[PDB]
Amino acid sequence: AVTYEKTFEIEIINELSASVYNRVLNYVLNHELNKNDSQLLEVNLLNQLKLAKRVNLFDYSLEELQAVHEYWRSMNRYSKQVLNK
Amino acid sequence: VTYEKTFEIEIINELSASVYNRVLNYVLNHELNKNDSQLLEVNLLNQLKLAKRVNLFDYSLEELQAVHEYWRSMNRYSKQVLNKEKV
Amino acid sequence: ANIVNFTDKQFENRLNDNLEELIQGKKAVESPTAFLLGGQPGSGKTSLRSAIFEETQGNVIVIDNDTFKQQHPNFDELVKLYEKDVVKHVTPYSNRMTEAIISRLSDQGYNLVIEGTGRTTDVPIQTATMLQAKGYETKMYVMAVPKINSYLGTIERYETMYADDPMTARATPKQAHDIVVKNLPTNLETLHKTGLFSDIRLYNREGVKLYSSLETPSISPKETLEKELNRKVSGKEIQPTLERIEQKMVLNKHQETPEFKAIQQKLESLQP
Amino acid sequence: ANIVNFTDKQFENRLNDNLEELIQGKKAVESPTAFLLGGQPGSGKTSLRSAIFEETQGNVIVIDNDTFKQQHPNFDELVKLYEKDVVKHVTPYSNRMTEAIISRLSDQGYNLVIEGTGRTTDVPIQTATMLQAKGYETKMYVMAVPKINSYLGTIERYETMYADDPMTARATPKQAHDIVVKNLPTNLETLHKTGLFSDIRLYNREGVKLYSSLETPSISPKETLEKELNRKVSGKEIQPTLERIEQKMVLNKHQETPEFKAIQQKLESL
Repeated sequence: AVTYEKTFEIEIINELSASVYNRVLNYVLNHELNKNDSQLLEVNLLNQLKLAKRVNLFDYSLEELQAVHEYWRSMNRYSKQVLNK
Repeated sequence: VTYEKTFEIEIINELSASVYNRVLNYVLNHELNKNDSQLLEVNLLNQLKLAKRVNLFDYSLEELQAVHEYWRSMNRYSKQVLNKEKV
Repeated sequence: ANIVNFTDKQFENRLNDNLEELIQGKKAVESPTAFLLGGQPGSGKTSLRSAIFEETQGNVIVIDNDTFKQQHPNFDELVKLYEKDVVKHVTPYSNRMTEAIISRLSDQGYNLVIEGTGRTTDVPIQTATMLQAKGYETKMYVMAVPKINSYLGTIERYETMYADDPMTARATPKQAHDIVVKNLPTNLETLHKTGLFSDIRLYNREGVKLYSSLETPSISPKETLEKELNRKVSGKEIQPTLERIEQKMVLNKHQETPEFKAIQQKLESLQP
Repeated sequence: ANIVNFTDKQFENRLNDNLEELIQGKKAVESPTAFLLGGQPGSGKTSLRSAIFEETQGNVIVIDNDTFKQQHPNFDELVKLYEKDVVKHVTPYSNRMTEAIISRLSDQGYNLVIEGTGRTTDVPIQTATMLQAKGYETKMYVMAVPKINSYLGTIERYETMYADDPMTARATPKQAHDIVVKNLPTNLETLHKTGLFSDIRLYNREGVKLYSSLETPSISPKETLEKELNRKVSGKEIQPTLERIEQKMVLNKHQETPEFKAIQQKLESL
């Protein structure tokens, strides 16, 4: 009970979000930041991404999926600026 | 503290309130379950709450400029996701 | 039905979220302290927040009326309807929310920072009196900044906000700035006389404590503030600010304005 | 060796975060089930994930090897040295991480979904056998999509990823797509004969079940899959996709490619 257009959006989201999340996780870990310290810019960002990823994309409308896709495009851009001072 | 950082912080606080309030208003107006992180707009609200827990007075100027960009991007993003109509 | 109004339920739900947001990471204490801020628009009062955050070791809640204006349930509609003059229409809501928050938080006993300009003596007197009745020690920290620097501050602020969002940026009417500059010195002496504040301090843009009634109880805050407000600023000092303003106004395509023409004229005269 | 290598501590820190993320909202069960996926690149295996998420009422963890590649501890340095050819350097890490996660999660009993193409039979047989030894029931859900539609899908996926990030976007070799298309039918019959899978299913992009070995035990998955793979797609059905891809390629400035030119002709030929 799904559409190709939405499942295609989900596939792209899954690949993009992985890339963005990994970039932030990698920095937090190679930098020995306390993952339990939300005051740190990078950890706070990591926690926001964790919250964003916990969702079930199969329960979103096409419009919502396109929004999630833009969310990750925006975080892809943002994470690059935050990590690469 | 420097005037440069202080000014950056003043701008961040004004912009973040604008973005957060837009999201809060939408969530409340649409009677969305604030405890349901699956709802796209509520998930965003919760991320914004997380963003606001930080102490900007502990950040370097570079970190503040990054925070400032964060709010610019969420300003842009929120305007897009807040799609549903109604009072 | 008048979009300017809102239900008590709408107010309540917003009040609840505000309290949840504000108390996050803070804790009420046995003997709370409240810091009433003062200073004209553009004077950089956020610097005062920094000093107080340090003094309270981070256990303080900042209450800022402006952060609730766009929280009005019908802010968007009011913005299209009243546009540029929308602020006066959401102030009833923000004033009501600000007082509700102060009331609820002071009932508990959290340390508080109350944003203000010090335009009047009565508002802080009533606020401090109410707080003391709830067991609070009440202080007053004020920015002491040359009127030229604060005025320029209001411009840089507007243009910077405009760059982030043309629809969210709102200029500080000059009267809003000038009236405070005019009232403050005398108002501070009047406040000093009440003895309500355990300490009244003046801080410059750099965070330097210029005066403290606690340290010199026989010295009025008036003269010290007037001296800084009227201090003549050199070509330098403001140059960096003028440059930052120019950069933003060029970006915002606001060159065709008296402000801009004045900024460039000044900058040109400051060249080697 | 050297930078392409990493310490056990770096591996561990990443494994722990991966596990933390994957188990969120999930719970181990008494009789766990593992769903091995199959289908050529571009077929749209995400549709299988939807069907399985539904079947397990959401209590299932998806293990996708690709999501760990950019997690290599020294990814940044590796990229500066190899840029677009960095993939081969981090695959070993991803492979090890994937096996570590499957091992840990299967030890605990979580229902699992294992991303795969079914290009070979040895991999799924090996996985299924290992899992059954841990008390798992094993199924194999596979996409049955016309080769022309999946091929166009690999192109659209690439162009879309390119639009998102020109840096990391990389096309799917048509050879990799064609090799799966060619071997999958025969491979499923081979897997059918092992009896390792309680049910082998074929699905289309809308999540419609087209075949089930559990339901038709004597019917091989082979012929049904071949029929779909070779089905002639009408211009009416394909035109929309062609135009959508065409427009994305123009935006990406990819008109000077055999792919774009072929889409133009196949399109103007309508």
